[PDB]
Amino acid sequence: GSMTISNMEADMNRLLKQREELTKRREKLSKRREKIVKENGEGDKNVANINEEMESLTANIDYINDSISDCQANIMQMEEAK
Amino acid sequence: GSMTISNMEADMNRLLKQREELTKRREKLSKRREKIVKENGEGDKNVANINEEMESLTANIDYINDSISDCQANIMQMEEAK
Repeated sequence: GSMTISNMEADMNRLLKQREELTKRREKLSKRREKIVKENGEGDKNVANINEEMESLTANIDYINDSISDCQANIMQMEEAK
Repeated sequence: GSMTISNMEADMNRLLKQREELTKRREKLSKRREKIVKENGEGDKNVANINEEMESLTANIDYINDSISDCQANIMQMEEAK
């Protein structure tokens, strides 16, 4: 009938409105994610730098300690009983 | 006689100073790095939730797109030639 198709066309249209709301929100949520992600992207960058600086300190710290252990050792030999 | 012994002692103290400058510097960085781990961490929790949401919207979009399609069959058949 005339109301048959008219009702279906309106049902399809009332769906089409849901589809576009649903799809629309997802896109927003996708950019909200993009933000939180990219922001973390700089986070990882800063940490990669720090971890490199620490790796060096660990090298020199070990070296200084090796030097302290040789110093203290030599002091001992000179000071120890003989 | 302690001129050389006292010297090595003096040297040792300065190695301790150097050892003090490094460890505290390796600590400050270790702290900074941990702050970032927390920042990125919280964000990656938001993302996890965004995903769970986008996961449910997709199935909703899938449902509507199917609904729209099925309601196109009805109209496409209730408007065609028989």
